[PDB]
Amino acid sequence: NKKADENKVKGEAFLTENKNKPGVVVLPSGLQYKVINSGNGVKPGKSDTVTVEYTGRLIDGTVFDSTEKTGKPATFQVSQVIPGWTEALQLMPAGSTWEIYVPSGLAYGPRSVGGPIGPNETLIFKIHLISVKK
Ligand SMILES: O=C1[C@@H]2CCC[C@H]([C@@H](CO)CN1Cc1ccccn1)N2S(=O)(=O)c1cc(Cl)cc(Cl)c1
Ligand code: NA
Ligand code: NA
Ligand code: NA
Repeated sequence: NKKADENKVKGEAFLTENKNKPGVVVLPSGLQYKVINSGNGVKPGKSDTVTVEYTGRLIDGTVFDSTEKTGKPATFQVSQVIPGWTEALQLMPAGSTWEIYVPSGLAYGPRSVGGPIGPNETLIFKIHLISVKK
């Protein structure tokens, strides 16, 4: 499928370029992140709930979801989101804003038929962790 190949090529090229940039931390899983603003709060565990502000975009800059201008943050259980978020959240002190770069395998994978997120899409998120509930 043409889109699956295109998205894989673009994502791999992005991650390969981004890993060299100052402030980009590359984890063993392949998840990448960059600290935008450091917070001093607790880090959530895998069973915790979090309140967050966030924006998700594709490599070409297209925003596909955001809490911005909605008037409310979003709430998630740490383990009930995509793996890249589950992993990233557990490293984030409350109060922090990070940009995370999620390889498609830690997001929706290669059979993501279509919709907002098609196959082999590497996803980029700005995540402001507001609070953690144990
Ligand atoms: O795991 C998630 C991730 C990470 C947390 C923020 C959002 C939530 C918004 O509810 C969606 N999920 C879980 C989810 C639930 C149902 C279907 C697909 N993904 N997403 S997302 O990647 O921005 C996203 C947002 C939207 Cl509108 C559609 C999709 Cl398919 C994915
Ligand atoms: Na693409
Ligand atoms: Na707002
Ligand atoms: Na912050």
